[PDB]
Amino acid sequence: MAKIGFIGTGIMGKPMAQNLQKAGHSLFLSTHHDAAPADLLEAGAIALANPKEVAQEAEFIIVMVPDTPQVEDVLFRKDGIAEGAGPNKVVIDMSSISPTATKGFAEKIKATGAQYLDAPVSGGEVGAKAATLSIMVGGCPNTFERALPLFQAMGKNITRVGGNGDGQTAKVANQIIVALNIQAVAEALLFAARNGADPAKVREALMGGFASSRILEVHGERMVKGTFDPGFRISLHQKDLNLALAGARELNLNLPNTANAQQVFSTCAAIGGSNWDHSALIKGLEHMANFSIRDE
Amino acid sequence: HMAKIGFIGTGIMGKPMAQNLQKAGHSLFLSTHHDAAPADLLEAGAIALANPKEVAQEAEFIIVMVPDTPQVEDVLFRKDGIAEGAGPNKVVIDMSSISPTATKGFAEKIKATGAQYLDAPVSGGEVGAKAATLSIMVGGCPNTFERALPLFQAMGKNITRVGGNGDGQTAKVANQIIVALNIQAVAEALLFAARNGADPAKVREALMGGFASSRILEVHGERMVKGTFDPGFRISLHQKDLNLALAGARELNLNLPNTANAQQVFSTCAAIGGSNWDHSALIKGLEHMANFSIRD
Amino acid sequence: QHMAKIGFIGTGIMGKPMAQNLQKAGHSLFLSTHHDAAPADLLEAGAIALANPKEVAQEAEFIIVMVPDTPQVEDVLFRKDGIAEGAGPNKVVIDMSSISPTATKGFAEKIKATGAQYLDAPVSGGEVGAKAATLSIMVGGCPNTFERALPLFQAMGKNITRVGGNGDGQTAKVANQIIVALNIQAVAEALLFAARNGADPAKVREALMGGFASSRILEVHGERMVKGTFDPGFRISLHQKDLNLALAGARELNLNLPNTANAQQVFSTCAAIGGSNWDHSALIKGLEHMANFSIRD
Amino acid sequence: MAKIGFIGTGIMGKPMAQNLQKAGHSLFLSTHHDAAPADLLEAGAIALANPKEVAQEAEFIIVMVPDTPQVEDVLFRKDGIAEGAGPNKVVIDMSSISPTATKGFAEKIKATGAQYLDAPVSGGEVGAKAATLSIMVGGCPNTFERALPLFQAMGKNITRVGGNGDGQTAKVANQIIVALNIQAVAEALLFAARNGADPAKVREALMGGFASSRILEVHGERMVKGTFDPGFRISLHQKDLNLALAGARELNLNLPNTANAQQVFSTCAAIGGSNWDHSALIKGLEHMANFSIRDE
Repeated sequence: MAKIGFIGTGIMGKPMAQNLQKAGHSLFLSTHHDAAPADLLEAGAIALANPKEVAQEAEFIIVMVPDTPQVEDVLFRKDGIAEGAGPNKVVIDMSSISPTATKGFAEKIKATGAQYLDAPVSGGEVGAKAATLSIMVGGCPNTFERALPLFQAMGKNITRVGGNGDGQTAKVANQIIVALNIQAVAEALLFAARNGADPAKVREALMGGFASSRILEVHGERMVKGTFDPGFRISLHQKDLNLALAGARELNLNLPNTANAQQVFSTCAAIGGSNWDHSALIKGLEHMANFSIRDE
Repeated sequence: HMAKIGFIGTGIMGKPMAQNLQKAGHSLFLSTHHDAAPADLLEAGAIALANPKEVAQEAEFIIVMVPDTPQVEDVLFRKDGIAEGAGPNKVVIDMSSISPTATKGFAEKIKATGAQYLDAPVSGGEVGAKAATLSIMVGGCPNTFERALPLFQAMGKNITRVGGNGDGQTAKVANQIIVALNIQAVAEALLFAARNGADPAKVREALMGGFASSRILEVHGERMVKGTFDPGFRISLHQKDLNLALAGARELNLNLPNTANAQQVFSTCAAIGGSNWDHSALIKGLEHMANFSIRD
Repeated sequence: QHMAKIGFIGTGIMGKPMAQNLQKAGHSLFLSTHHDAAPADLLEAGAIALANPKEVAQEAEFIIVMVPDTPQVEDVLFRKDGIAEGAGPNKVVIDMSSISPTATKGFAEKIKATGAQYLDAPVSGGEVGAKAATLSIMVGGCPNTFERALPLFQAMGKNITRVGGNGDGQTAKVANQIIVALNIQAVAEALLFAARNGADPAKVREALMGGFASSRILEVHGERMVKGTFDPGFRISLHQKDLNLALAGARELNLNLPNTANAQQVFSTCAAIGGSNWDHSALIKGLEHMANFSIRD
Repeated sequence: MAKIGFIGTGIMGKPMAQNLQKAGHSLFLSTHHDAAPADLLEAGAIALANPKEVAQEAEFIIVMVPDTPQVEDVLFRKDGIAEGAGPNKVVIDMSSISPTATKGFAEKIKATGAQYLDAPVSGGEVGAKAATLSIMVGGCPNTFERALPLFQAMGKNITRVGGNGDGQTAKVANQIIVALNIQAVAEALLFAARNGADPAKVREALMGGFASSRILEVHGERMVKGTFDPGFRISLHQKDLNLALAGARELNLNLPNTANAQQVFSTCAAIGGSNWDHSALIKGLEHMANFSIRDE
């Protein structure tokens, strides 16, 4: 049982802190920008002026913020995790940000004597509260062992991908497969329905062969049923595809399907679908075909 | 003497599919109009005739297995073809993977003779045809499907009726859109992972638990990591299958940007000497486009 | 100059004005009545009708074929009593249809076996250019055969160039069509970007015209895109057919042409929203549908 | 005639400032990062410690820096242009940066009482030295007319496209047409060469019709001749194409050819072409086709 700080107690963070206290850890919070939550402060938490103090007191310091700029700010701001990080302390970045930026952040955090782990989460609020998130970690094996039990308190599909920057690279690779697999099922079902066939029967038939995937089971069904209520919003997927495309431009990769998927997501947003589930990519292609795979 | 079945197309898959029907106790009838009857089929009891018509005149079911749309139109409606021998209670089953639109026209001409039609394209190659583990997607009349169901059970495993005539071919094309795009998705993500310094085997291992999980990630992903691209499903074949998809898209006004680009990447693979490579080798096209291999 | 005996197989939308300009220049026309009646105007102006393309070839020094598709070219060339049957030494067979460059090379070899010469002279400019003799003609063939037929090309067009080699005229036509479709798309994506950002597309076009972004497409199609003037000059269906030929060649010859591949998918959007018979400038309408935002009011 | 500050006296800024000095203007420089060029001081330019001081002195302050955050810095940094600017002063951003960032910078500078003009330039070191740059200006018509004699000293094709942000918007739109017209010629000449035609004769034939453009005339000849020495570097077009793609993601635009052009530029950089002239995009397509349009 260790002292744990958590910068970013929001939709996926507050829940994550909860399943950590639950495990028997003392959580420390920061009030430099936002106010300390109710179900955390009461269930055992200590409010602090800045993330530095939080880092100064806690052993493991976890960060969960929206994008790359927010990770850099909470880390190296005056009175930030860095100023309070020192030997035998471990910064765990659980946000999904630039892998290249991550490697530079890990290097600056090590200059204080502290260690760094990039542990982006693949799961969503269905894993955040239910403590069943997927976690991909980048860092040294010694440090990963220390934070290994902490991850178990918030998720189950935990993996060490490699050195610092490899956890963020793994999350981005997953996001490329997820977005492209959604587009693969979307294009195939639009073709099927344009040719007069029933997308649901094609899905059934295809789910038995090499077309089988978790995306065909879950998102394929949603595309046929028209259940596009948000679980993973298009905007969040636009942000993740932008990380992959910035990385590809920085490292000279020609990834044409990832590039196209981003433009299809833009059509979805142009028709009011920024807050639809990523499965709603079909409605962009449908708009692009002036034809729906659904009687609507 | 279970059923009298004819079979025009006894090649790399036709012959094993015909041998498997003979194992099930069926009476085979072959045409010698163009090619000589195989020795293993003749020794096992097949009866050779001159034209597909005599085959259709003798047999209750007539299976066709030829490489593309023009050869299906030929065996059906040439002089002394299947149509000129077809009639009431005879079932013409096209097992070729051809144009779903041309299929609809073929079916109506076969129904005009009093005969029934089933478009039942297969997925599984020579390995699945020999082992009778083929995926059969069927378009046609429900009674006609139930009549032919014990015959499909002797040549395949995952057998499903998708809908009316043409819907079987339509499901086959849709299957090939997903497989190709799923391969490109695994390839693009694994190229991005290796280019960012991560081990592509550990990224694949990590992604296989969550939403990015697929049969393509499991099988074709290993091929991309270990470098085993010896032909199983030639890129040349997938190019033909993707052309069927893109022709249908041009005819029915579909904007399918990822299918369109997959064909281009395949052309890069052929340009570098890979027409006969397994489709998993699509990665090598992207690797050539990035001047970077995820191996060696 | 030399007034030649010229046969013309294909008196349709493009052939008839083309055949009318050859007669204006002083040439003697020979038509075939094997499939169609000889146009009353072509006959009134001095044309002679013969029963089939063989008789036309036997009588004329040059034989032109202006037909829509590749099968029709093959038909009039090698059918019974076709052009090849009437062809021989000192006779020139000129295909001015736009068809496959790979099929063209084959037709020229079978035509030259007779001892006749073959030229592939696909044209660009449409009915109005054929009627105005302003068509651009890209020719593949022997330099001596090209100079022998140059006065005729000059009676039907203006920008006449020998690309050099049978098939190279059709190949140039396809390359011309790749550039026209992609230059339309480039102007369209740029003007959409400009208008979406609040800028006036007309002022952006004006600024861009005096620079490296300058093109005949930015000047003509760019104006159409800003004004909403998309009545067909050149239908999108026609350009889809042309891009299909380029994409067939890319697949056969192992070329990765992503922008040509994409422009065909965007043409499919325009058709899906009822635009098969719009001018190709209306590609912007497809991108506008994709952005759910029009660059016009 | 006027007092002019110039932040950014480099490959293009120095010849631009030299040309303004040539017109009888008083130049003011900043030494806060780099030493004020000797050639400028030797002609009457006054070196000051920071851009705040420069703005206090001059009536016009021109900024010529590489990207958006550099403009952001020289403007709103401590001792930057803003906290030295005020009524009757004109701030002119001659850099090629984000139109979105530009609109936000314009409103902050106008709050100082000063006026703002976004005046991006087209041309290289050659056009900057020869005063033949194309200038696209976004701002108030009076403010534009005031800077107009200054613009005429540095360039030839000057046009006011609209209010603030529109000059940068017109520059980004110009870079979309340039990169896409380069890809149009490269794709067409590759197709022609692969079919056996001489790219040179094709260009000659296409220059008299509707396919004719300044890119076919200049870059077309470079692609045919193999003259790919730096005029405009691909790295720089890559930066400009990213401004278009960021704006498309921000305003929900599906621009598939602009998106693909960036991918082709990354292939060019993977084969060592970041510093080639953007005409060398053909080398990427040639790699992707394993075939050159020139005699190797």
